[PDB]
Parts: sequence; C-alpha cells; structure tokens
Amino acid sequence: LKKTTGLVGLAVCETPHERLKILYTKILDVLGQIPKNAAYRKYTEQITNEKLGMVKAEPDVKKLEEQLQGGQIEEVILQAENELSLARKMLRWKPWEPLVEEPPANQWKWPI
Amino acid sequence: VRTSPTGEKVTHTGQAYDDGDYRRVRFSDRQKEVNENFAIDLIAEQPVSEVGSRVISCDGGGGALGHPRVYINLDKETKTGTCGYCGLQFRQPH
Amino acid sequence: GSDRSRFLEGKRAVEDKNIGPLVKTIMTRCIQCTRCIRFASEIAGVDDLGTTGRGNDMQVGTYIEKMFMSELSGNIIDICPVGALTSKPYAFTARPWETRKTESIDVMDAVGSNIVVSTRTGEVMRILPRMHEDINEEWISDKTR
Amino acid sequence: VKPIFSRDMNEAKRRVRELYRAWYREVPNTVHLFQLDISVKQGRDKVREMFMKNAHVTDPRVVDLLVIKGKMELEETINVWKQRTHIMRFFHETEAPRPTDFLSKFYVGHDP
Amino acid sequence: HHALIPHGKGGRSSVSGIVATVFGATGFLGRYVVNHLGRMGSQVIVPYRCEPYDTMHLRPMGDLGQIIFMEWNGKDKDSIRKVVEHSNVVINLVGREWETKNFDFEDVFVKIPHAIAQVSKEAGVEKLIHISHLNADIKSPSRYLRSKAVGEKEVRAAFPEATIIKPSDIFGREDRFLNYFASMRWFGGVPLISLGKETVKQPVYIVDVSKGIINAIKDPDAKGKTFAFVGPNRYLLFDLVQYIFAVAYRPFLPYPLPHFAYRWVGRLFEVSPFEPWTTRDKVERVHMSDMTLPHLPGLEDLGIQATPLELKAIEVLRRHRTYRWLTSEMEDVKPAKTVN
Amino acid sequence: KVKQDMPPPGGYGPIDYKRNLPRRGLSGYSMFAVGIGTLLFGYW
Amino acid sequence: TYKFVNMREPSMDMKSVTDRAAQTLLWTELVRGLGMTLSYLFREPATINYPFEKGPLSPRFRGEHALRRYPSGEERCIACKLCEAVCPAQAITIEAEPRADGSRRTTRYDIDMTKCIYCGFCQEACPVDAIVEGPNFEFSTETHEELLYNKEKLLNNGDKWEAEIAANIQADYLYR
Amino acid sequence: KLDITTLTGVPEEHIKTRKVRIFVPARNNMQSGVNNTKKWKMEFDTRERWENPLMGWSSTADPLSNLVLTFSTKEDAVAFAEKNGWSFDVEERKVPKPKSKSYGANFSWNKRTRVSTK
Amino acid sequence: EDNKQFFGRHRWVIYTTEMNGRDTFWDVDGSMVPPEWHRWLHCMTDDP
Amino acid sequence: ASATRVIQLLRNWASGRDLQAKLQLRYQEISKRTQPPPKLPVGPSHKLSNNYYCTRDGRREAMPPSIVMSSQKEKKAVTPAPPIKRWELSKDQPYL
Amino acid sequence: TRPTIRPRNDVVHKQLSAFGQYVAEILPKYVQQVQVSCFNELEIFIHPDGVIPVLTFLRDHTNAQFKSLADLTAVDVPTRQNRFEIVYNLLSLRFNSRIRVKTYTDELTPIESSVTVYKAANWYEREIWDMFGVFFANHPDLRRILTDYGFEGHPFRKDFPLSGYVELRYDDEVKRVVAEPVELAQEFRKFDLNSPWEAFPAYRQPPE
Amino acid sequence: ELSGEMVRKCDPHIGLLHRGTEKLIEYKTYLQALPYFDRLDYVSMMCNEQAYSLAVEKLLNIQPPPRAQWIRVLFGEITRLLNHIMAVTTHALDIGAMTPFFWMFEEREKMFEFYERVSGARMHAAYIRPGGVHQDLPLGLLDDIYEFSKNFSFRIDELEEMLTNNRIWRNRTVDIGVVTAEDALNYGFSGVMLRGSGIQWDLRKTQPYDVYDQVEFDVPIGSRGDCYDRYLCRVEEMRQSLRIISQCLNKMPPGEIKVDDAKVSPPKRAEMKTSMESLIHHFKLYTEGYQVPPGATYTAIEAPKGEFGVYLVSDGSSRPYRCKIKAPGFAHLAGLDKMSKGHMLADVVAIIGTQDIVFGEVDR
Ligand SMILES: NC(=O)C1=CN([C@@H]2O[C@H](COP(=O)(O)OP(=O)(O)OC[C@H]3O[C@@H](n4cnc5c(N)ncnc54)[C@H](OP(=O)(O)O)[C@@H]3O)[C@@H](O)[C@H]2O)C=CC1
Ligand code: SF4
Ligand code: SF4
Ligand code: SF4
Ligand code: SF4
Repeated sequence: LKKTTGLVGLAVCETPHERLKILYTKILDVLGQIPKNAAYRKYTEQITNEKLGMVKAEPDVKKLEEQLQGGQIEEVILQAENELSLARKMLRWKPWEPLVEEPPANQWKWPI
Repeated sequence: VRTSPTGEKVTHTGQAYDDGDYRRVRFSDRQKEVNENFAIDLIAEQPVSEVGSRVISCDGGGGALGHPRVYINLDKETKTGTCGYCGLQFRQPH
Repeated sequence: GSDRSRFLEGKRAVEDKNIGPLVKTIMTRCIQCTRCIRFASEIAGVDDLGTTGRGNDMQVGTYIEKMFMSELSGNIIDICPVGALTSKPYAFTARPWETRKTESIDVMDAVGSNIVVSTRTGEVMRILPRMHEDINEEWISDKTR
Repeated sequence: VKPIFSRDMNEAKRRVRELYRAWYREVPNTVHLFQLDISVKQGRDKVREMFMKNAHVTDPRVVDLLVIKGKMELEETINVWKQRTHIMRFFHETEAPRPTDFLSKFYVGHDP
Repeated sequence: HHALIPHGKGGRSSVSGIVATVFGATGFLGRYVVNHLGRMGSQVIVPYRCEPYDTMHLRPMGDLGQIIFMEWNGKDKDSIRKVVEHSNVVINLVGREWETKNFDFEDVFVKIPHAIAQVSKEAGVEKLIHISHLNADIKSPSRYLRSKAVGEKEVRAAFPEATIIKPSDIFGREDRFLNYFASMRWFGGVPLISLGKETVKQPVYIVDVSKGIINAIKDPDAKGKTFAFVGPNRYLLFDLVQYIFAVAYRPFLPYPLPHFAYRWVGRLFEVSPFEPWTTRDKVERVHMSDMTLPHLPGLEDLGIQATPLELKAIEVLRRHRTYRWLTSEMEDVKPAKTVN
Repeated sequence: KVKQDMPPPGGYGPIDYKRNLPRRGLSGYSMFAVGIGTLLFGYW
Repeated sequence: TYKFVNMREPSMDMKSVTDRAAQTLLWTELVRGLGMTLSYLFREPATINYPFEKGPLSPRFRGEHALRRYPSGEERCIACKLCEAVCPAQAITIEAEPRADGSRRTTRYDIDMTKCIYCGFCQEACPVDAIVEGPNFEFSTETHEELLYNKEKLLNNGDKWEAEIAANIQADYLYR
Repeated sequence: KLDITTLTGVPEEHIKTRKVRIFVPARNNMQSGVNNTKKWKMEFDTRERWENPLMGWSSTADPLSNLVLTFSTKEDAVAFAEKNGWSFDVEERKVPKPKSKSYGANFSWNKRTRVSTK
Repeated sequence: EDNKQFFGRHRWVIYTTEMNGRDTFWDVDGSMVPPEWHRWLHCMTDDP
Repeated sequence: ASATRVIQLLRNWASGRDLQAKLQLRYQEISKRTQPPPKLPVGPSHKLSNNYYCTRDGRREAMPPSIVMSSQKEKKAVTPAPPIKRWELSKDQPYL
Repeated sequence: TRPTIRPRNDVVHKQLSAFGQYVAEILPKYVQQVQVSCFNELEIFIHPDGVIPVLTFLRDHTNAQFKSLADLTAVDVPTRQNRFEIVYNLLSLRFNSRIRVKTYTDELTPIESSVTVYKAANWYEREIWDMFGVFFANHPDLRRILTDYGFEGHPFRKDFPLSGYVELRYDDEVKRVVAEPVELAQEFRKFDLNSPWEAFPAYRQPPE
Repeated sequence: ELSGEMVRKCDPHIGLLHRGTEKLIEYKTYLQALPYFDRLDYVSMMCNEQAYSLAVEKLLNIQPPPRAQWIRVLFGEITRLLNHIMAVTTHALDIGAMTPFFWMFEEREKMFEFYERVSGARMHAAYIRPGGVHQDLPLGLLDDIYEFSKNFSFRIDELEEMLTNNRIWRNRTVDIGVVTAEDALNYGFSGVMLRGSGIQWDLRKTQPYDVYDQVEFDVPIGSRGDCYDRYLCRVEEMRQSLRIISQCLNKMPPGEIKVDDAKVSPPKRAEMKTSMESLIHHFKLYTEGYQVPPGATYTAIEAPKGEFGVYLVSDGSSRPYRCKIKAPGFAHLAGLDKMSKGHMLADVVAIIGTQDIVFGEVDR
C-alpha cells in the first residue's frame, strides 16, 4: 500500500479495483443510453471495455498500472470519474447530431 | 565654418537661424553645437590618385572595415573618377 | 536568385553618359535590358538612345554628347528596371519605404493624367505615374513629373 | 441574431433605466468619497449627458453591451478603482473649447 | 519681425505662435499663466532670480523646448534685454506684498516694470501685459498701491501700446488672500478693523485672471487698453471671512480691533527676516474696499465669465479643514450674503 | 586555420553541482551535558 | 529523470531524537547561519571604488551612438536610411540631399536618445560603419532636450571617441 | 443597419468628419511587380502635419494618420466602414487591359511596327 | 595598476585636480577619463 | 585573497567549508582582456558548386496546412499520441 | 543533408491527423474543419456554440486528456464578417500533445465562458474582452485588465490606432493628471515594406 | 479585503505595466520585434528571445545551426540561473532575509558580464534571433564561464545554509500556498507551480526544443505543493542548470552560429561589402526583413518562470499579423487568490514571492 500518490490532493485508494470496476460499469450504463451509432458511445465503450477487462484480469496494482499506462491507479480512477461526468453531459449535448451551421463563406481563409 | 550675420556659426549643412527666427533664443545662455571639421573641405584636400588602369577598385581602406568595394571607370580625361562612398578621386596618368 | 556569389573576378565599369538635366545616369548599374531604347523609339519617337559596342563592352546611350529631350523623357526613369537612370531632382532625397503615396490627378494639362504624389513628413518628394489605361497608360509628361 | 441579455428593445430600456437609477443614487457618494469639488447636480447632469450621448441606439444588443460597460464603470466608481483623475476626466476641464461654427474652424486651422 | 504662423490643433505639441517672456512666473499667477501658455503650444521664456529648484514645478508645464529658463536680475537691464530679445509678447508679473532690504515697493512696482517696458520697446516686442491692483491709486494709504499707480503711469509712458490688467484679490489654491484669512484661526479670534462691516471686496479667481491675460494676448483690440478684473459678486469683509471659516469648518470668533492696534501688529510681523505673515501694508490693503471702475473693460470683454467664489472656495479651503470636515461637500455651506 | 572559442582539448574539469551542506557539531547528549555542567558549577 | 526534494523521513532512534531536541532547544541551525554571516563579514568586500574604479566592459559594448568618418575626414554616412529603417523604436530621423560636391550625404541625422532602446542595430545594419554605439555610458543630462541628439552632436561624439571606437571595432570586426 | 460606433470608443470628430478611401493600391510604377495590387485597402483622409519647433520633426494630431486596413473584397471594406459609421468613397479596381504582343511584328515587311534597333 | 588586487580593483584612476578650467579636487566625474585610457580603465583592452 | 592566516581559519571554521579554494572575488584566473584575432568558420552553404538555392530553400518548402476533415463537401479508438512513459528516479541523487 | 531546412516528422503528423478525425467523428455537431499543419500542429475549427461541449470533451479522457489551457486569445481579421477568431491552445500531459481549437464571433454576438471547463480562462477572457470587443457570457467577473480604468476603446482591434486617441499629462491648474487628445511630436512613420513580387508560390491565392 | 490581517479576498489589479507590446509588434518586422521579447521578462531575457526565435524558425521552415543551438541552450541555462537567483533572493528579502540577495547578486553581475561580452548589453541583448545567434562567442568566454560555474555551487550551498533548514524560514513557507495538482493543472499553472505539487512535467524533457535531448538533467519534483517545496525545487533546478552548463561547455560544436541562408540570416559583413548578392540580401533583410510563409504556431519553452509561449500568425509579409505571448505569470497571478485563502498578509507576500511574477510578462 503506497504511502502517498505523490501528487498533492490525490489520496491513496484502499480498494482501487472495486472503485475502477464500479466506475467503468457506470460509464457503460451511461453510454447505453446514448444512441448506438454515435461515435462517442462506440469509442468510449471500446476504451472502457478494454480497461475493465484489464482491471478484472490483473490482481496486482503495480501490474495493472503498467498495463493501463494511465499513471498511478488513483489517477486512473480520477479519469474514470471524469469520463462518467463527460458521458452524462454528452447525453444532454447530443454532439452526434449534424453540424449546427456551416461557417460563413470565408471564415477560415488565411491568408486573407 | 563660416559665421552668419547674426553671429551664429553656420553648420556644414548650411543651417543658421535668421534674425527673424525666434528659435535663436535656445542658445541665449547656452551654445550651438557645430562640428568645426567639414567633410567637404577635408575630402577636397585629399590628393587625386593616378592609376594606370581603365577601371580601379576602392574599398575605402581597411578592407572589411571600409565600404563596399566598387569599380570606377577612369576613361574620361576631363573628369576624375570619384568613389560613391569614400569620395576619393582617381584619374589615369596624362 | 541565390543568396551568395561565386563571382571571384573584377567587375566591369562604364563611363557615365549625360543625357540631360532631368535623368541622372549611372550606367555601371545598367543591365542592358534595352527598355530605354525601345521606349524612346516607340513611345517618345526620339531615336537617340541605342547600344554601342558588342559583348560585355556593349553600352547603352547616345554615341555622341546628345541630350535626350522629349515630353515623355522622364518616363525612362520609371521604365528602367535598375537605378541606372534616376531622377536628378529626386536624387538622394528619400527612400521608397518612407514615402507615403497619395493617388491624385495632374492639373498641368487637360489630359487628366492619374498620378501618385509621394510625400514624406508632410513634404512632397516626387510625382509618379499612375496607370489609367484610358487616359494615361503608365506615362506622365515631364512637366507633370 | 442571438440576444446578449434582452430579446427586444423594451427589455434593454428597462435595463438602461435600472443602470441610470444606480448611477443617480451613486453620484452623491462619489462626490463625498472622491472629494470632488463638483456639486451633486453637476455630476448627475454629467450622468444624464453620458446616457443621452448614446440615446440614438436602436439595436437591442448594442444597448445591452452599453449597459454592461456602464455597469463596469459604475463598479469602478463604487469601489475606488478609478481615481479622482478618472472620475473628473468625464468633465474635460483642461481641454479648451473647440468652436463648431464654420468661420471659427476656417480661422483656426485646416481641419475640416 | 518675430512673427510665427500658428499651426496644430492647439495641443501641447502645437505651435500657438506666441513667444512670451513671463517675468515673475515663479509665483501664484505665473504658474497658471505659464500653464495656459504651454498647453496651447506657445514658447515660454521664464526669467528666474531664485534657485532653480523653485522653478522645477514649471518644467512639466510645456512640451520639450517650449519652456526656457534664463536667470535675470531686475536691477540689471542687460538681463532683461537678453530675456525679451526674441519674444513677441512680454508679461510683467513681478510684485512682492512685503518690502525687502534689497528691493522696496518702489523698485518692484515702479523701477522694475519701467525697465522691462523700456527694454521691450527697444527690443521690438509687439505686446506687453502689465498687472496693477484695481485699488491702485497715487493717493491710496498703502504704499503698495501707490507704487502700483506710479508704475502703471511709467509703463504706459515707456510702452504706449501696452495692456494693463488691474486685478482684485485673486483667490486660488496658492492664494495669500483666502489662506491669509484662514490662517488667522491659529491666532485665536479673527481680528477685523471695524469688524469688516465697512469693507467690501470683489475677489477674482486665479484661473479667470490667467485666461483673461491669455485672451488679451490673443485679442488684437486689447492693445493700449486697461482692463479691470473683478469677481462676479461683491462681499462685505465680515461676510466673506465668515464664509471662509464656514467652508473651512473652523470656528469663527470675530473681534473688532482698532486700526492703530492692527497697524502695530502688522509692524510686529514685519520684523520677520523671512516672508512676513502680515504687514501694515497688508492690513491697509485688506481694509481698503475694492474700487468700482465701470469705465474700464473687464473679463466679459475678453470673453471669460468670472467664476463665483462659491464654486471654487472648497478647492482653496479644504486643506484648512480638519479630519472631521475634510470630506464635506461644497454645497453644505450656503453662499454668503452679497453686497450687490 | 579556424579559431573559434572551443572547449579545451579533453574538456573542462568536472564542476560540482550537488549540495555539500556539511555535518558539524557535537552530539545532542554532549551539548546537554555541557550545559548542565555549566549550570551546576554556576550553582555551586 | 526526476528527483525528489523533501521526501525524507527522520530517524526515530534515541540519538537522532536527542540531536533534533538539542537543535530545537539549543538553536543550532540559527547558529550555523550566524557563522555563515560572520564568515562573510571576514571575506573581502566586492565593492569597486567608482568613479575611480570602473567595471569591466567588452569591445562589443553598446553605448552612446556616434557618427564615424573615413581617415580622410569625409563622413562615412552615405544616406542609406537602411539604418533608419531597421531602428526598432524609430529613433533615427534622416534627411539627405546631394551636397555641393555631388555626394550623397545627410542634411539631417537625428537619434532620439530618449526613444532609443540601444539594441545595437544600425551598427550591424549600416553598410559603411558610419554609425557606431561607442564605449561611453556616462552621458546623463539634466534636461530632456539634451538627449535629442543632432548630426553635429553625433559627429562631435564620433570625433571625441574615435580613438577608442576604432580600437574596439578592430577587436570585434572579425567576429562580425 | 449595424452600428458599432457607440461601442468602438472612437471620438465623435473622427467618426463624423473623416472620409475613408476604399481602393486597390496602384502598382508602384518603379517596379513591375503586381503582388501589392491584389487586396483592397482602407485609408483615412490626410490631415495637417506641422514641424516640431525643437527638432523640425513632423508632428500630427490625427489619431488615424497611419491606420490602413486590408480587405479581400470591396464589399467587406464597405461593410466595415458602414458598421464603424465612417463616410466611405470606393474607387473601382483598375486592371491592366489585355494586350497583344508579337515578337514577329518587330520585323514586319510593310507595317510601321518594324524596330530600327534590337 | 595593482594586479594582485581582485578583478575590478586592479586598475584605478586618480582624477586630476584641474581639467578644462574646472576645479576637480573634490568634484570628479567618470567623463573626465579620456577615450584612449577609457578602454584600459574599463578592461576593454589589456594594453595601456 | 590577501587575508591573514588567522582570518582565513576563522572564516573557514565559521562557514564549515574551505573558502580559500573557491573565492567569489575574481583574480588572475580570468581570461586576458586582449585575445588573439579569431578565424570564424564558414557554414555548409559556402560551396562553389552543387549549391543551387532551390535545393536548400526551406521557406519555399512550407505548404498550406493539410485538411483532415471538412464539413463543406470497427475503427480503433486513437489518442493524440502514444501515452507518456513514466519518469524514472534519478540515479545520481534520487532523494535530495 | 539539407542542414538549413527544418527536419520533418511524419509520424507525429499521422498521429495528429488520426486524432483530428477521431474528434471530428465524436463531435460532428460542432466541428467544422480539422487541419494539421506541416510543423505538426493540429487545429479543430468549431462553431461558436460548441466551445463548452468540445472543450469539455477534450479535457475529459475520450482518449484525450487536454487538462491545461495553454493560452486563449483572439485574432481580429476585419475582412471576415465575424472579425474575431477565438483561439484555444490546450495541452495534454498524459499524451504529451497539444491541439488548438478555434471559433469565431462578432462584436455583438456573445460567446460562452470556459471558466467552468478550465478555470484559467477567467483572466484570458477578461483580456479578450478588454483588448478585443468580445463579450463572454456567464463569466464570473468580466472587467478590464491591462487597460486604464477609464479606457474607452478596445485596442488590438486593428481599427484602434497604435498611439490611441487620448494622452495623459499632469496639469498644475487642476492639480490632477488630465487626459487630452493625442498630439505626437513625431508622427509614427508608416513604412510600406511589402515587396511587389510574390515570395511563396505555394500560397498563391486563386485569381478569381 | 482583510478581516484583521487575514486576507478574505485578494483581487489582483494589473495593467500598471501594460505597454501595448503585442500591438506594437504588428507594426514591426520580425527582426525588429525581437528586442520586445527581451523586455517581457526582464530577468530571463534570452529565454524569451529563444522562444520567439523558435516560433519564427518553425514558421520559416529553417533550422538553426548546431553551434547556435548549443550556445542557445548554454545561455538559456545561464538565464535560468539568473532568474532563479533573482526569484529566490527577492522572495527571501520580502520575507526578510536580505543577505542572500547581495551574495547572489554579485554572481548575477558576473553572469551579466557574460551577457555583455557576448552581446554588448548586460541585459536585454538581442543575441538569440530567428536563424541562430547574432555573433559567435568572443574567444576566452567559455573558460571564464567554466571558472564561474566551478565556484557557483558553493554560493548556492551558502544560500541553502542561510535559508533551507532555518526554523523561521520553514515557518514562513512550509505549508503556505498549497495548491492541489488538479487545481494547478486546471488553473493553467506551469513550471515549478506544477512540479511543486508533484506533477512531473518539464517541457525540456517532455518536448525538447533545441538540444535538450542531448543533455542530461534531473527535473526537481516536490511533494507538498507549498512555498518551501517550490523554493527547494528552484534551488535544485539551479544546481541542475549548473550540470547542464558544464555539459554544454564540454560539447560545444565547431562551425557557424547562424543559418547559412542569406534570405533569412544576414550575410557576414565582409561578404556584404564584397559580393553583390550579399549586399542585396543585407539591404533587404535590414530594410524589409524576411517574409515568413503564412501560418500560425504556438511554440512554448520551459522558461525559468514556467511555460513561455508565442502564438505567432503570419500573413506572408515581413511583419507578423498577430503575436500573442503566453506569460507563465499570468495564470499564477490569477490563481494567487485561490492560493491566498486562509492566510495572513505576510503569507500573501510569501505567496507572491513563490509564483515568481515579473509584471512585464503579466501585463505585456
Ligand atoms: N491678487 C493678486 O495676485 C494680484 C496680482 N497683482 C500683481 O500680479 C503679480 C501676481 O503675483 P502673485 O500671485 O502675488 O505672486 P508672487 O508674489 O510670487 O509674484 C512675484 C513674482 O515675481 C518674482 N519677484 C518678486 N519680487 C521680485 C523682485 N524684487 N525682483 C525680481 N523678481 C521678483 C517672484 O519670484 P521670486 O520668488 O524668485 O522673487 C515671483 O515669480 C504681482 O506682480 C502682483 O503685484 C496685482 C494685483 C492683485
Ligand atoms: S532601361 Fe536601364 S537597364 Fe535597361 S538598357 Fe536602359 S539604362 Fe540599361
Ligand atoms: S539597388 Fe538595384 S539598381 Fe541599385 S545598384 Fe543595387 S541592383 Fe542596381
Ligand atoms: S550607415 Fe549610418 S550614416 Fe551611413 S547611410 Fe546608414 S544610417 Fe546613414
Ligand atoms: S542602437 Fe540606437 S540608433 Fe541603433 S537601432 Fe538601436 S535605438 Fe536605434
């Protein structure tokens, strides 16, 4: 059990595997509500399922951190929480819908 | 360095304050800074070099410490060739 | 062009020609484009400027001490790609980047030639022709210039 | 067009009246705190003049942005962020009167 | 000969066309005159007889080169000739309310101005502006005003086309008129001859006087004319002093004093080697009521409307207030009774 | 021959770049002993 | 790649505890700092006796601008105005006219020493070496106008400092 | 009807009394290059410039003396001028008219185009 | 010159008591140093 | 320095270091102010052949940005770059 | 070989292009165009409505963890109807990559504040409002930074003259620092430096 | 807003040193704009010059010569030593130490002498320019730098002796200004502000710019995110900069100091005075400047005070269309309010010291 994560404000998680499992399952639950053909859902599910499979397969925190390549496992849980919040806000925003409006005629022309 | 009628020292540029001009007050208890050495007179004083070639090169002296190298045609007998930068004059002998 | 010179020999020099009181001539800068000759022949109508000699010694200018006099003589200063032919009145007065250009019309004649009045620090420095295909193609008279 | 704060001119007029109320009540406090030598009536007249300068605006968004700028200026004055110099700059005391009749402009200078 | 075309929009960098030599510019009126000249863009030549430190406050008043400081001596005419040589305008503001060992009232108000006017006429200066108190008269009790009248006569003699401006007490931040009354608080009660009921004064704002001088320089008609500068309202000395103390929020304790006792007190303060707090001449001039001279043109002729004392009193007298009354507004004190 | 400002052949000598705060002073027991001995002699 | 400042744990043995207790009660570390200050007291001071002693400067120093001349005495300036063009602060005002000899010389050359940033440009830019920032640094003035230099003032500075300016240019001309 | 004049902060005198010229800058006749004739330019009216008494430097009081703006098209510059409430004058672009060039004409048998010298 | 003293104090100048008609016994200034000795004094050159 | 031996000992003991070995003030160790003239080398492009500027023109080799996607006309998830590798504690001094 | 010219790294180019396509696919609603510069920099062009959504997506790990707002700024191009181009520069420390998201606005059209997403945009958006005229809606405190307390115009706007419209001096008459119309003693000398000849043929715009 | 001496609200008012640098750059050529960057952060001039040079070179698609790059890295590390000396000593002086300031400012004077010898300006030299460095090192400078570096470690050690373990100094800084790593990242903090909190990010290693890939140094990382930890980080960074300086001294390459392209870097004076092409290019470069291919770039470096960035947009002309400077101090001063919560006035002074704010950068 690591004494400190090393980054101020981030505390060592006593039960990392359980927390990661719960967070990934919740992220998948939120993704389910999102339309099937939305790219966000497909990519996020792909990433989540890989992460959850890795978490379940490996019982050692250090080996899991090496496999995930997301930094210390506490940082991984923090990223999972961030993803969950994004997924929840995504549902409201509905980014998968077509472009709101095309830009003016020469709004991105440079040199002028 | 000639002196103007007002008593001011005319500059090499020829600048001197007319009696009408009010700007002469700036030197009332101070002085007008004029360089006594005049470039035109000193350049005139230099002797004219006589070279036996139709075209000669002037670098201003000192090589890289002078001015860009230029080649001067000396064919005209009437007038000496003058360096655009240095101001030195050259002429073919005879 | 390249950024360096491989020329390791002496450069040529040309004796300057006097063609009048308006055009200052430094012929060593000439690149023998022949623009001045063709202009004098075709537009001005004065066949007094030409090339004398052959090879690298070829030189542009009246063989004799003739003076190029015409209403449109000053335009050779504009036409010349290099500073071989330059305005004597405007010599050494200013550099191109300093000048502020104002587009205006000439009043010396009723032709209405379009001109660019070049001013620096509130002082008129030169008059340059402005292109109006209908009135003045690219030329202005000596009086306007 | 997307409204800045008001969808129609009447709402912007309401906001403008609220801002005018705020300035009108603030004027005496400004004279007291900044130790200005102007009278309260003089400052309130200056406030009216500043409001009247932009009385020609007919677009709701421009009026809303003007109200925002006025609120920022009022915040500056309510605090002491603006000094007596800034407060008295509205009164162009140092600047000399500039004649507006044609003959006076003709006499004074080349300005149109 | 020394004529310059005006150029610019009237700013700091513009050329007004006015080249001036402001004698006595290191003083209450000189500061404002120089500031007004500099803001237009005029060239101001300042003759200074004091240390250069005292002239430092005038240095920022003009753009680069506009303000030229040249040391001058009133007794020496050659310094006057040097200062006024290249000026198209000369303004004489040299006056000391207290006589000094080296220079008495005669020298400061008669000899100096006469020398200035004569040297200006010799030099060719187009215009000259001279300042003499409105109450100036050859029969006045005060030596100051008597010398002022004699100097006015001499200046008109030397310079026939000279504008002479006769100003009343000029109230301002650096004034010795309002500050003089306010400073009397330190001595307890305010000594007044006859309690001030018999004296009437018409103070003038300093900015109005300076603007009048500048407009007189600008005005072509001003040549060879005597203007009287007076404030909008005339006040009894008692009412004016009471208003001064009210705006200063300092207790007012007027006590009548006999004229001879006040003169003796003035003699006591004259003893000071440094600048005297008060002089017998100061007492006489304060007691003397301001003359009314309808014949002479005034500020209205020059285009400036006189600012009332009420508007500008707080500027001068706020500093004299204590901490309790420092922040009080101008409107709290009602205007004093006006004898008009 | 080219002459630029170049490192001396073989390079410069090593430059120390680490903290060298020294270890100084007596042990705490000794300092307390000295203080107490001074106190006792003063008391006597 | 990364190092841990702090991140050290004190020993809990009785000797180390007693040492730290002595440090707290007997103020050892403050005494160490006092000793360092005393050692500095006994070290030689670094103050130089200005004005009598002057700080080191190199030949590439950038100080007061100066207008140089050729050995003949002709002014090096050929009114290129490229040195005006490269001035980052637009501190150089140049006007030129053909002189009586017919040469391209400057009727007006002004450097505002109050708008100048002493960048060192126009010494690199000027083609003929005419304008040079010389060694002088002690040219403080009591008035703003004194610092608005004129062609006469610049030429006088060049004449005054030519002996040093030439030697410094000789020293650094190969590096340029 | 867009008006940003109140929001710009420009003083009224420059807003009302200034005429802005919308034009394609003409080619400098000294040079044959045409790259500097490809974009519209907005330039304000010239105003007084006077000599500084101390040094003779040209002094100005016109805040917009050096202000020049580049616009891809004439309409955009006009829109900017209208939004900022400046009176505008638009000079139509001048394009070199197509010319017929023949080197053979220099040696014509019967025409006057024959060149005396090459 | 005292080369033993550390750099910055090895070279020093004792200003003259009279220069260009000014009494400089007490009032001395850096500008009094002539240009030729300026480079030696300021260490731009090692040769006097 | 010129310090006497007693002062040198006192300062060294107070500091806890040998101050004489490393002295802040600068002595004859500094480089001579006058130096032999340099001969700066030329760069790669100083050649008399095969040096055409077209080959070595960097600016003209710049190109307008490539447009990956434009609105106006399974796949593996991707990242902006491969994830950063964790840093390794320094061997010389892992803990200060 | 080719010492003068900058070396090119295609690997980073391909990675950035792939991630740009990734972003375009995930948020087609807002992204309008994504381009990768040949110096290996990625730009995603977004509709003004998508600032908060796209930035929140970028910060949160949908394989992107741009959790640092390098800088926020605007570029005023008067020609375009939306004269202001809001530019966001983000840094992802997890993937050691940086991407740029750009949007447009007008003088009268507000853009949503990003203080919620990043919290470093408070002062950046205040600076954008102060210099340029953009108003950011829902900002915690929008006020002037870097300009004088009474400053009226919005500098950096390509209409504002470099010297401004007002100048400050101390006036003895009012015993106060007083503003006045600008009157330069030496007018800034405008230099026309652009050459008449084209320098880069690659960027030659179509004749039209 | 202080209840007693406790700061309820800290509101930073800036712009007292706003000189309109970015607006002025638009009116200047790229070379003319270079001196501006020296002034932005007075303490760390050469690093800002390097950042601008890197941005302009990336837009230009030109590569600085290797010796120029090594000179840039060396003088950048010297500038880092100067900047950290100033920051630490001025922080101590504000918290009352007042002796290390003089002690270290003597060494700052020596490093200024190195600056003067290279450029002729003690500070604000234009040495680092797009395309390389203006002039080659004067002969003998490297050995003098070695002489300085061999002894600088003792000075840093004496400063540590004065401050590192002092009870008073630790009390003034041990737990003041704590910033969480996530808060530090979100608030835009860079450099020691991030690394003090424990985040491992140094652009010199993560994204090397000039030759830092070829040098070995250790990034100092903190554990408590406090003022004391950041001070320790800055001291260790000074020591690591000394390590990098030794490495740069030993492996300085021979050759040119500016790109051998006369359309970007000016030709040598002799060549300009002897060759027509060189004269033409010198004339154009010093009058028009070099046109930069149209584009935009954000180039950042690990400056002594954090990440320094320039968002440079080019319209293809000789003058930049827009130049936006990302100053590390801007975000740190923005976060000052969050850091100050729960502290007293002296703690606020210490926190201002910790973030090493030079207001030329902040106001620009
Ligand atoms: N209420 C008023 O102010 C009135 C004004 N006036 C006249 O107008 C002027 C107003 O000046 P005021 O506001 O009173 O301020 P001051 O009393 O300071 O005016 C005197 C000025 O002249 C200088 N001066 C004084 N005595 C001499 C001397 N003997 N020789 C040379 N210079 C001298 C002073 O400089 P320094 O200190 O160095 O001597 C100062 O600049 C005076 O001449 C006054 O008589 C007339 C009527 C009323
Ligand atoms: S136009 Fe000029 S370059 Fe061409 S031939 Fe005539 S003089 Fe020579
Ligand atoms: S600038 Fe052009 S015309 Fe003048 S000398 Fe050089 S190449 Fe010839
Ligand atoms: S080098 Fe100096 S003197 Fe010569 S042309 Fe250039 S600016 Fe003028
Ligand atoms: S050194 Fe002086 S004159 Fe030369 S560019 Fe810099 S500021 Fe201008």
